[PDB]
Amino acid sequence: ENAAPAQAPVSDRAWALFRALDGKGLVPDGYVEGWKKTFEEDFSPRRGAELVARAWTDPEFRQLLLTDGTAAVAQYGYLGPQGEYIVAVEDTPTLKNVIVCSLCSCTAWPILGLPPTWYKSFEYRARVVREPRKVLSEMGTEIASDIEIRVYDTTAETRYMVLPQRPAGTEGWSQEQLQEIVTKDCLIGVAIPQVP
Amino acid sequence: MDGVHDLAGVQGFGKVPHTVNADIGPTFHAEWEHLPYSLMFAGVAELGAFSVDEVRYVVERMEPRHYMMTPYYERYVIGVATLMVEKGILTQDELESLAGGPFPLSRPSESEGRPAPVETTTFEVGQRVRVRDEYVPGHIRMPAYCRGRVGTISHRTTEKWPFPDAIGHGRNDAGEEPTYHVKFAAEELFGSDTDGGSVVVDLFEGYLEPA
Ligand SMILES: [Fe+3]
Ligand SMILES: [Mg+2]
Ligand SMILES: [Mg+2]
Ligand SMILES: [Mg+2]
Ligand SMILES: [Mg+2]
Ligand SMILES: [Mg+2]
Repeated sequence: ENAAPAQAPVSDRAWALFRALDGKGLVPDGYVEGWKKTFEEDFSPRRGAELVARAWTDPEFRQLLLTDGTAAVAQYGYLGPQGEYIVAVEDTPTLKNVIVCSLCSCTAWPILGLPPTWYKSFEYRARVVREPRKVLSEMGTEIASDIEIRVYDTTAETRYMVLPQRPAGTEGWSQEQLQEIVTKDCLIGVAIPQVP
Repeated sequence: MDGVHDLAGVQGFGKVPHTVNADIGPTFHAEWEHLPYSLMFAGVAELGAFSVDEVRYVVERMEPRHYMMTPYYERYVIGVATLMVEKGILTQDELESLAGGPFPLSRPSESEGRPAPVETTTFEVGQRVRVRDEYVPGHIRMPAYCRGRVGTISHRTTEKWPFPDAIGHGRNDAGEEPTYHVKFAAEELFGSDTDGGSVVVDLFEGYLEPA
């Protein structure tokens, strides 16, 4: 009762699916290898960090990013699969934004990178919509009492990034220096950028 | 579909397995893990055999206990394989032969889907809307926590997309609709039993009605 079905090892099943399709000529030469390279090397939170650092230092770009995220991201050439319609959401002294996909794992891949295991976890998918303050606290982020938490559930085609607040102690930093402190978790919204 | 995948608001789970900025390791933790997404795109972009919405739905169609004990990337291996069998591209026999053992698939669909609604309203930023109190057995991009609930429009998309409840079943009548960022107060969704402020859900026009 309630037992798992018998299954071949997952690696054997995954490669079986590949071999079945490839053996029928349905997978172009170098196709999955090309995607692997895109997923590993091109889709990266370093891109989102670059956008945040630009927005922090360029008021004009900040306005563009917050009004037409797609156009702003396109200027850098960072539109892509699972990142074709972008909305950036602005943290403020009274508002903290956090992103989830409660129904599966929807993530702005090209600018955040593929989602981490924890983001796809049942724990995150179930809990952050209902108790984001506790979830963030457990993860190491204390949200001050005078700050509204707003959770964006990625349920359609909009793909989100958080524009976090710029921390004190970074005045005059270069874009490269600022990029370094905007991590993947800052873009998802579970972390606040940290100054050494 | 009111399946176990509709996890938002479920109580009883423990801690999220992460502390902020902790090392998450490489993108892929095993040598097969890039295959589900790559082969999904082969199916969608190269073969034109199915939509991304159909991939979401086939994963929703995993037997519930099977879904709950299966790691993320493996669910997509199962889902893509299921679609290839359902579309007549592969057989389960050949998958199992190549795998060297059992390769159970998602369960067959119990709904033919539904068309894009004929009657909808164009909403504006600031307008109060209610999520239609409707029950859809096939694919739908409305998490149950917002069904019948009232919120305010914060964005109407400048692009339009096929209605998931149709294209998720491979139907010809998905049309195109914009979506709306609908902001709900936490208490509208979970009463006193929430520590949050607001939740914004990105909802197709066909899921909404004036408040
Ligand atoms: Fe998702
Ligand atoms: Mg497209
Ligand atoms: Mg300043
Ligand atoms: Mg300097
Ligand atoms: Mg439910
Ligand atoms: Mg297992």
